[PDB]
Amino acid sequence: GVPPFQDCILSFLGFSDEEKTNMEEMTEMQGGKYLPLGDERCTHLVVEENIVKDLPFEPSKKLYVVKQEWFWGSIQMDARAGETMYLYEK
Amino acid sequence: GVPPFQDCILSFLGFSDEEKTNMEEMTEMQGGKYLPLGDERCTHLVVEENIVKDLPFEPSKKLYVVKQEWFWGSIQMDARAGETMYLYEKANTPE
Repeated sequence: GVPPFQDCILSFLGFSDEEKTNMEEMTEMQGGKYLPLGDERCTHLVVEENIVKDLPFEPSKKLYVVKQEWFWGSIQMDARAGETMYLYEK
Repeated sequence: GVPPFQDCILSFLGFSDEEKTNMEEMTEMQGGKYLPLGDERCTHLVVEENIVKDLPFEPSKKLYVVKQEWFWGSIQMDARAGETMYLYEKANTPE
């Protein structure tokens, strides 16, 4: 079908380099792309909300800034989860 | 005299990529090296304490976890600033 991250360009904040590498590799497995934190091309920023209290750049209007659950939830469901149910706050 | 980051391997948490690459370039200009976040070989982790409130890994007993002002403070001082003076709020000093 449509892989979970088709046409998504992800980025990550709040993860160790080992964790981020794992999530980048999983992103590609699941049909998406990834770019560095703050890249204006990104469609999504996935945050470890237990670590992050603010963002180090001003998001574009298109950017979905989502809690980690959106990422692993999309993979579990084999479908892009609705971002609006998982927005990062504060 | 001695470069401010001589013998230091830095790493960064709480920065955009743009900021991180600027800091990496500056680290090398000031005589240090850098490695990825959480690498056991790092001597220092520089934290943007307004962006993060915890770390995504357990530091080694040797690691200096410092707030951002240690980095820029060192450059201004033209010397390696005190890692205890600029200790990150939720770190202890090395053991």
